[PDB]
Amino acid sequence: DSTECSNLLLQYGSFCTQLNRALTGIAVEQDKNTQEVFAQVKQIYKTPPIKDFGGFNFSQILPDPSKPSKRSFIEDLLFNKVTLQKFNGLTVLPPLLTDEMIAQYTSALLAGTITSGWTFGAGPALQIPFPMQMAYRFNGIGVTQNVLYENQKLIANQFNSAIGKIQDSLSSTP
Amino acid sequence: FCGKGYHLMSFPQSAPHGVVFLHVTYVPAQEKNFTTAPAICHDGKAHFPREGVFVSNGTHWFVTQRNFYEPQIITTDNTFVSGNCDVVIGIVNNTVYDPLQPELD
Amino acid sequence: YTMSLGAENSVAYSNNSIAIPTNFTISVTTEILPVSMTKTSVDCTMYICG
Repeated sequence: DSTECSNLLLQYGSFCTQLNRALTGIAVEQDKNTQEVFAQVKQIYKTPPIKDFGGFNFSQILPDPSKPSKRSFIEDLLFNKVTLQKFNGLTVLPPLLTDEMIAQYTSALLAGTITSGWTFGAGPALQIPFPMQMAYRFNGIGVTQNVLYENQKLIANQFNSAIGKIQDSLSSTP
Repeated sequence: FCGKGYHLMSFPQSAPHGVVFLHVTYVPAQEKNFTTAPAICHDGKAHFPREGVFVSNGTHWFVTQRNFYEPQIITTDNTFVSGNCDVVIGIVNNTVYDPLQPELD
Repeated sequence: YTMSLGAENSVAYSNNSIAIPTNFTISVTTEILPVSMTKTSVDCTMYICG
């Protein structure tokens, strides 16, 4: 707010418009970055209220309808670990996608891969029982279906325990 | 990577200072609900499909490929047998046709 | 207004239900990628002094 300074600044031409154009250019692509990572679903897919997935327990990755933004348990654990203005010219512009909408994106991406599998990324979302989804994903790595079906209860317990340890390794390890 | 759906093939087209790819993809459509089972019980043995899923039109059980509805009768050639019929949960009782018995008689 | 993230959809999931396509559509979609920009050069001495 110094007029004798701002008049002198015009003598340098168009540095000020270049700098603002560059910062606006890298502020728009910060929203493009989030859009191309999360906005990959045509529709908001939902999880069945009754959660019978053959023994698999996605309680710590699925949303909780009591928590802020209905964040999942691991998502809430993640938002409490990172938490560690305007004076003269500096102005932080808010992100276009609020954390609630990014959480809805990750809930839809996660509820479509549980119910429909990998089909909702290639067309119409086709439902399939989760145990049978695991069987065909076992086929993908070279193991036959019967290895999943005859060890289903062991496999579900291992998966649930592994999710539980992700929760612990995040809740404690700084 | 190359377009939405299952990639079939792509065609390049030159552009002033870039390239335009024409991604030809396969998009499934016109789906139908069905009933499935992990495996078929026959003679105290469990039968799993070699390549496909077990589906039923409400009355009869079929073996179809997983991306296109082409039901076929459950024979011992498009299934394989592994284990007894009490460990897989979701087994359904049904007949597995054999292409050797009819000729023998 | 507040953005709608998309149309709500619930997949009819159950422990013994599948959906299998009966037809298909062959779709062709474009994707444009820049590969090069204009080969320019400036004479530092001529630009500055002239």
